Amino acid sequence: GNWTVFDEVLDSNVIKQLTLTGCGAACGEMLLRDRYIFVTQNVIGTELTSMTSLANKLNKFDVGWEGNAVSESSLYALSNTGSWGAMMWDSGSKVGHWVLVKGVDDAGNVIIYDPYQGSRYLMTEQEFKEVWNGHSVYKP
Amino acid sequence: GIVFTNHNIDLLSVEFDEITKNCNYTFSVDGETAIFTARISIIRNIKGIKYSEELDKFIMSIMPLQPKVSKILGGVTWDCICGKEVGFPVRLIGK
Repeated sequence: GNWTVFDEVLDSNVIKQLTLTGCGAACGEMLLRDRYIFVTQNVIGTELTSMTSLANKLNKFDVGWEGNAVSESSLYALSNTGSWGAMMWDSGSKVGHWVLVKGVDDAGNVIIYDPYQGSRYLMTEQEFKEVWNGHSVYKP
Repeated sequence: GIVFTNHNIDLLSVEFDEITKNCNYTFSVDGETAIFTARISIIRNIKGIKYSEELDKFIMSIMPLQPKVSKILGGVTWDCICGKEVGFPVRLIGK
């Protein structure tokens, strides 16, 4: 979790993961919540780590979810669809970490809801693109 | 952290089908050849690659060795689709 963020605040509206692998399911719960679908991370499955398995599970409670490796250059097109999930994978880490990309602010920063501690923070677009490994869960 | 055994994994070829949007990737895994499939997905200007389930599993297993590995595979793929000459093999993972 060594990537650079600013304006971080604990935010009890962010769903906190219950286990190390739980960040995918926590993101999945928030992604569905934004679309008026209410399913707890335990029912989604706190073992789900790959984009394939996460999109597949969201499509058991909704329809139209994609789990794809996406180009850095599609950042703004992803956020135009609403919230989406991004797999963060920083240098030296042996695991990925799913975060919810809520949108981009007027200065172009990326707004992140992070289930690690249940916080909201911002990242520059450039720093976000470097840490995000391209793996993404989104609903065009 | 502990020691993750290192590997030489190269991308040997990218075969893209304009009709179906299917993509065949051939990797060398320390000399052993393997073919994986994906599908190219451009939706609402989002440039995506839908790995097969097995390709996603394979990529996830080597992300600990090279977290940029999908950026590499994706960069090569989009250049191939746009008709640029790409020199293969392209390193995915090296020791």
